Amino acid sequence: AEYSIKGYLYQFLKYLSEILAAGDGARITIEGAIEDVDVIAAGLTTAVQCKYHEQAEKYTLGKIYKPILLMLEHFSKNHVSYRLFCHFPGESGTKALTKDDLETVLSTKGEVLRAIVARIDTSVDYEAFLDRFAIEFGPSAEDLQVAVLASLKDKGFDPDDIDAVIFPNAIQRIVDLATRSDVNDRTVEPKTFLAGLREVRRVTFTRWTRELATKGRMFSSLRKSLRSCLAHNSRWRVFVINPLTIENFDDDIVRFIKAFVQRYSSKYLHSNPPLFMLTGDYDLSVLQKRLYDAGLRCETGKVGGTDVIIKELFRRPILIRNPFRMEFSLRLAKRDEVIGGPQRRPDELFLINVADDEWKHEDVNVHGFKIERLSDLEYILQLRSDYA
Amino acid sequence: RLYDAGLRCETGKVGGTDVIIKELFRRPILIRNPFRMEFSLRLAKRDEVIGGPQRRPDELFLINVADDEWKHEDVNVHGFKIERLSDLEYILQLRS
Amino acid sequence: RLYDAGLRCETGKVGGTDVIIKELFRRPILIRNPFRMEFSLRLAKRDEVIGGPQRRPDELFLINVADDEWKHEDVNVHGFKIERLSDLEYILQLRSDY
Amino acid sequence: LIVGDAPLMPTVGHFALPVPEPH
Amino acid sequence: MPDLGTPIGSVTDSSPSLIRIEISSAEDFEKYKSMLGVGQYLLVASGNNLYLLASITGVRATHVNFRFQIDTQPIGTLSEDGEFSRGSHSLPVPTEYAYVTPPAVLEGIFSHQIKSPFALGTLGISPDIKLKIDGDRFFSKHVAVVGSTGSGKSCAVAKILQTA
Amino acid sequence: MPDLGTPIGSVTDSSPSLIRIEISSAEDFEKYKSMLGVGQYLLVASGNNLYLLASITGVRAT
Ligand SMILES: Nc1ncnc2c1ncn2[C@@H]1O[C@H](COP(=O)(O)OP(=O)(O)OP(=O)(O)O)[C@@H](O)[C@H]1O
Ligand SMILES: [Mg+2]
Repeated sequence: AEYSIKGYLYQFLKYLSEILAAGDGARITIEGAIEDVDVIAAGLTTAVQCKYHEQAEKYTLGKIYKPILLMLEHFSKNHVSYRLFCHFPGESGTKALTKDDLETVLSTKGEVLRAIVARIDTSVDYEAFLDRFAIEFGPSAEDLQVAVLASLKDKGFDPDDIDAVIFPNAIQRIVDLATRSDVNDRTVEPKTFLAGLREVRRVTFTRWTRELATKGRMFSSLRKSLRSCLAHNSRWRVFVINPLTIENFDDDIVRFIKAFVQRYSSKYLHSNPPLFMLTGDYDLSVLQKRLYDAGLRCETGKVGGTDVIIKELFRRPILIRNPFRMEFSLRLAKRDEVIGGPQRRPDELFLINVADDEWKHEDVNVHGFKIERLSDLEYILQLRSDYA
Repeated sequence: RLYDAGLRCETGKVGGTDVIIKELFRRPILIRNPFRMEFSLRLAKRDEVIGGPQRRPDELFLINVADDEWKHEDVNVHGFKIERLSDLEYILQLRS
Repeated sequence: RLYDAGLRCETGKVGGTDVIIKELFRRPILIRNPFRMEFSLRLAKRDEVIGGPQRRPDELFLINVADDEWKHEDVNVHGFKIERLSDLEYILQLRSDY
Repeated sequence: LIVGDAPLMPTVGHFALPVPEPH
Repeated sequence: MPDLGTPIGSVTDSSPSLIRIEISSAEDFEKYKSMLGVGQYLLVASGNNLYLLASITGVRATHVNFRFQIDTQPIGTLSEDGEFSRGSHSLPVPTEYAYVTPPAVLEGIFSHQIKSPFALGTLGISPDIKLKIDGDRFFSKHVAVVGSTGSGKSCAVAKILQTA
Repeated sequence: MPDLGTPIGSVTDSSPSLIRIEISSAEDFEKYKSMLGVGQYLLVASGNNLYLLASITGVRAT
């Protein structure tokens, strides 16, 4: 239930700090954590587990009660090296408590504390925990991240670009290869990252990146970048989406579409309805009916409902001023069925969790994102005031 | 084939395999100048149309069918038996 | 049934059973553009209508009735005998075919 | 709007704030 | 920022100085007549996510059905978040909608962009609201008060000095 | 000298002092609204290989 997210993050930043001050021909390998459930047990069974606590002026046994204790349940349950991270003023050193300290801590006067320790099994090789466990005194998150980016500027980059597009990206690759279910090489080559991160152009909205401290300033840059694009009445915009990674998708796809068409496809000066495309094996008919229930119509480009005709899918609709009547408001299809291309190219293409597409080209703008909840994308497009 | 010929049709479906009465019977958009029209005919099968319309029809034509549920005393029913379709065009004034 | 077919009628009654001549022989509202008409026909039963109008009818068609109280020397009277309604359609030019 | 002998022709333009800001 | 409701009318003619609006229903005019007087303000749309404040300077009503005309002058711009800027560059194309300014918007504008508040009374359409002019610049310089007999000049001066 | 692209509109009246231009599409105007304000400049043709600079003094939309 704990999951110690911030500690789990601390050693990722440690790893990137290790790669930071490193010479050529140096390699480092990460080892995942047991929070992932994989019988394959890939990674040499070299998992690591950590926890993080702060606000203690000088080291004592009393201050650090619960952490070490809570580790032992894991042992009783079943190369899993337990470790602890913390920073306290005047304490800069790594230690290993010997036998008498373990026997000191074994007994606990706090009763509800031992209430669960009763869960512990008797068969414990006491000194294994001690020799395996190690305590680390390193700088707290604040200054460590401060120096992280302060030095990341040292290589030579644009001062602002690093905040919103680079620093969130690397930690993502790190923790990805950390806990990826299927196997691959942990070995990391330093110089090649510089080659990859330079060319990579994407923004990442995910569970780990939000916890990062800089988050809160990556939102607004993206919000202010798209303002010039979304202040036009007549434009041709395209969307592609992959619904595997997204959470709670079947219940949130509809509200998003309604909110978008309410503001961007609801008047006489809006003469080019948008297009939505999905990749996979999704069933559209249900979505079509659920939207009709709300009061909207769609163009699917099917005369007889076997295959697609491109010319009908890219036609212009009828409009009437007084009273307003709109033939259709949005376009829907599946990417596999659409074969060919439009007579006129997109002005803006959006790709959500898609790696590449055939319509990319020099004139088109290609925004890219990695999303886990759709509520995040609305704030980017100015359909709500506050983020999650 | 009708789409290739040039015409557009209304069938009543909203994406699925079932037919909806309110969408089947509805008024089209029109523009006087230049002339534009949304659809010119409404097509279907009898078995799928489960129900009846809001406004009864003025004329019901039947070609080789005996009786239908939409027959009423206040509705004009015209019933025929023909062997070729070219015969009906003459009746309906499309040829001489 | 006429209402279901889409037509409105003037019957000449105000709540009660009795019938009022002045409220059955009155002029309707008319709006020229767009065209609207308050009502298109009158209805009644003969026995209930006791009295007469101030302006006498021009034409009094009688279909299968011998004599009435509204016949006069200065009114045009046409009496017929029919067996089914469709014959009157021909007589009065609604449908050409007999 | 700049007008006078210096400009090629009368023109209008938009400033950009200076660095450091004067105070 | 808030929801604005239903629009009252659409634009018919535009120019960098004058904007003209037309209503065609009597019920709507009768519904909003309290807020369509001279001196009041309207919101006009100039593209997605941007608004233009204008001041009413003329109303007319003619039947031969009903026509209602309103004339305005641009003052400045207001975005979605709430920022307000003097200087109207843009021109709103015809077919655009016009809405009636809700009081909360003006309350906020006065709250955030006046350095030294000084209440000079109450707003016209809504008595609850208060009108905060800049006190620092009023007293620093001169003033003039003019009015005809029976209009309440002396009580007004009295109120000003009393709060002073 | 360099390619100028597609034009906004055509002339509909002329004189030694005044010149009047006419646009007919909403998309084009909405596309070039940033460049069609008062005090800005336009190029008009006269014969072949000769251009005329003009300054805007008024705009109207109906
Ligand atoms: N705020 C008010 N609202 C309504 N009535 C008022 C108000 N203040 C004062 N009155 C009443 O109306 C009069 C307001 O005008 P007052 O005579 O005070 O100034 P004035 O008309 O400018 O005087 P004069 O014209 O003689 O110089 C007062 O005499 C009082 O009876
Ligand atoms: Mg006085």
